[PDB]
Amino acid sequence: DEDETTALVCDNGSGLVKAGFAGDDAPRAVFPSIVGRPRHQMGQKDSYVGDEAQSKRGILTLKYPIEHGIITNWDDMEKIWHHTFYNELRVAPEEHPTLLTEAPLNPKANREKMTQIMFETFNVPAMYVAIQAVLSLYASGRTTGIVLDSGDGVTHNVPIYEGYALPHAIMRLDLAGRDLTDYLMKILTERGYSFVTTAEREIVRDIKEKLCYVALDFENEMATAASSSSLEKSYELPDGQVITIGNERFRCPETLFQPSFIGMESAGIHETTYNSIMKCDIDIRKDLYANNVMSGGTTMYPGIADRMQKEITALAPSTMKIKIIAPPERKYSVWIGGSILASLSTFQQMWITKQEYDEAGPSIVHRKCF
Amino acid sequence: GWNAYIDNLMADGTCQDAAIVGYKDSPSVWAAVPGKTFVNITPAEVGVLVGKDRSSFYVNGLTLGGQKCSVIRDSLLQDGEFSMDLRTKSTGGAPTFNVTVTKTDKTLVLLMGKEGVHGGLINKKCYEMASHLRRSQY
Amino acid sequence: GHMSLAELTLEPVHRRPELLDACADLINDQWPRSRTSRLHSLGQSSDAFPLCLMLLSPHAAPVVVGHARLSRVLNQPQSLLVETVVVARALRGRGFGRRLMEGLEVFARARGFRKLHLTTHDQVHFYTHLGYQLGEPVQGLVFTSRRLPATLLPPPPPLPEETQYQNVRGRPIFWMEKDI
Ligand SMILES: CC(=O)SCCNC(=O)CCNC(=O)[C@H](O)C(C)(C)COP(=O)(O)OP(=O)(O)OC[C@H]1O[C@@H](n2cnc3c(N)ncnc32)[C@H](O)[C@@H]1OP(=O)(O)O
Ligand SMILES: Nc1ncnc2c1ncn2[C@@H]1O[C@H](COP(=O)(O)OP(=O)(O)OP(=O)(O)O)[C@@H](O)[C@H]1O
Ligand SMILES: C/C1=C/C(=O)O[C@@H]2C[C@@H](CC[C@H](C)/C=C\CC1)O[C@@](O)([C@@H]1CSC(=O)N1)C2
Ligand SMILES: [Ca+2]
Repeated sequence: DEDETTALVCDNGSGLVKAGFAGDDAPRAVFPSIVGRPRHQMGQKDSYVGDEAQSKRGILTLKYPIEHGIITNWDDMEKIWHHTFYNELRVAPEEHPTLLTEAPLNPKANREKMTQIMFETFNVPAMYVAIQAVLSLYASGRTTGIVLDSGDGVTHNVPIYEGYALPHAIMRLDLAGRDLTDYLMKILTERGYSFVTTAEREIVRDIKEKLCYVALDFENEMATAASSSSLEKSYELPDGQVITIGNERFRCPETLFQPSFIGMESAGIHETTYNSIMKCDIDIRKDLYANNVMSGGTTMYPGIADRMQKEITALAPSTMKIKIIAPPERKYSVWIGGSILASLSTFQQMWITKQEYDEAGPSIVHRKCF
Repeated sequence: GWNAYIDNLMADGTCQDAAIVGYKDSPSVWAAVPGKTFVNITPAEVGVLVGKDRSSFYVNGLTLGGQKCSVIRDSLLQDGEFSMDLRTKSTGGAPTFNVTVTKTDKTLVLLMGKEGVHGGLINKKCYEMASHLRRSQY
Repeated sequence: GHMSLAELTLEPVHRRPELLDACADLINDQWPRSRTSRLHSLGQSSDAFPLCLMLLSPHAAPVVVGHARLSRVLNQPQSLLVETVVVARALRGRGFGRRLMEGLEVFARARGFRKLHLTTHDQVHFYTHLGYQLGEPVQGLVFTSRRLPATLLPPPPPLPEETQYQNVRGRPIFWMEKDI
């Protein structure tokens, strides 16, 4: 008889969707999670989606259907999924088991509506919903540890025991890449420049990704930057204008450790890691300290691993072994973990089938996916 | 009798342990798989499961028939769910297993899957057994 | 009276990728589904199993006569799952299906396998004619990339008064097997 279709894997982020086929080692498609609409003035269509909204962002206002990892606009999110299946992957959703990802502490009603839409609107044969941080851990070749998932809209500390996230100790932080980009725009403007537009915002995002780093000793790096020019780097804008950036390089991602830079009065990611660990079962805490896993684009700053080793070291007992693992592939480790999980021999029993959904209803997601 | 449920839960070969326990007035293990763990649930273990201190066992863990387990999810007293998911704790790399405890009007339904079996499958099975007995005012 | 006369070979898709297109054309003519998926499934073929074998014929290009997919079997090192066995529609009834399955047995046995497994409903007699028997369900192992981790006391009320023999649409299917 015909072989069964390979499962799809769709990691829905606040800024980027990553979609591909279970078993591959990298998504086939990575595109922005946006829907654009005409600013003022048929035009062509009522709305523009993903790669298309990106190419037309000059005449458009952009909406992010996912805010801080949570889906908030369901009609536009539906448009995103349609784009993923038919435009980006070019597959028939009714033919493939579909593995979706969700943010830690995703509200109950949200994952119910996720299951409902996938089954009733896209007619999937079967599906599953996995926590993004858990997939990242699987990608690191592990099933227990604490993950630091910092993307574009949200940062989470997720402690995981034997592949099961421990919600009671998850820690959420509404600070991520997009906020850092905004912060760099702000202080670059304080340096004499003018980055204030959405387009200029994308430009600053590239500046941030290509020249920022985390200082190991912040106050000592500030002194070096005030004493010399060794840390200053330049950046060529698309119009040939050239700007130069100094201590901003490491002031920007320093926000992760000192949210007060952006006016937030909350703990830095090191303090949140520690609190998360301390809310967990005593017997597993040592395994947490030795399996600190980083995922998300915002953890790709040069120097972040060494710095959080240092800070965690200083927060944790004097005998604790602490290890910070930053796979080179962690922009996409959540997706890779989904590929892994959906390819495992143990997963065939885990799918929610069209027939389980007919009998039990959307509530079934709360029983099979955690 | 009640043992006809242990088998009705053991029939699909997905679980290595199962039990029905009374938690009202004075807890007793009504039915369980012989020679396994749940058969030896002590009244103090029940009391912790159904007690009010829904916070300590997160950092202290808990025990079921003496087996150390870690708490993953706790909805055991919240209406509509009445469920609790756990994962056992082992020493020296020995395998661990997923546990689900559901609560009805008078009984605690406990299931421990065998190696590799996902906790969401055990949760579904336990939830369906509990819904059946709630449907029968148990 | 089905004596194939054409010169035929049996080669993995991933060693003749210029024929992958022709193979997808072949299978999707029998089981229509998205061409993106069929091309991907054939693109997973590898020496690590799953691998797709094409029955090919010399003579502009070579013809893709038939195809069968071979996967490894969970907990059964010596078993292979056979799926998606199809001969080109215009070439059925010439013995190419018998040669395809017999070539599968040779290929598998050379590599140390000793049991083939497959599912069918309407073609049960085609397989019994070639020696297959009714067996029990197996779980095939899907493709994982080389680059992935690869490290992973009141009385009781009344009672409520193997989905492996069912397939994608809820039909019953025969599990058949063969020693080789
Ligand atoms: C339906 C399911 O669930 S599993 C189905 C497996 N795959 C398919 O059905 C794809 C569509 N069908 C096909 O591709 C082809 O018909 C095949 C692969 C099944 C057979 O290939 P063909 O070239 O048509 O058959 P072929 O010419 O090789 O005949 C070989 C022998 O098998 C016999 N045979 C062929 N088809 C059948 C059949 N459906 N039932 C019983 N015997 C058959 C022939 O009589 C012949 O006998 P002989 O060689 O001992 O004298
Ligand atoms: N090399 C880099 N250095 C610094 N930041 C980077 C780098 N590459 C990507 N980023 C940042 O990562 C963010 C996107 O990461 P990611 O795709 O993990 O987020 P997401 O999953 O879309 O959103 P969520 O926060 O909901 O997970 C962007 O804000 C971008 O600025
Ligand atoms: C290259 C790239 C990176 C990214 O993370 O894409 C996301 C999604 C994007 C959507 C608008 C942009 C014009 C469209 C595509 C850019 C996609 O918004 C971001 O740029 C946001 C706004 S600024 C920032 O730092 N993150 C990041
Ligand atoms: Ca994410």
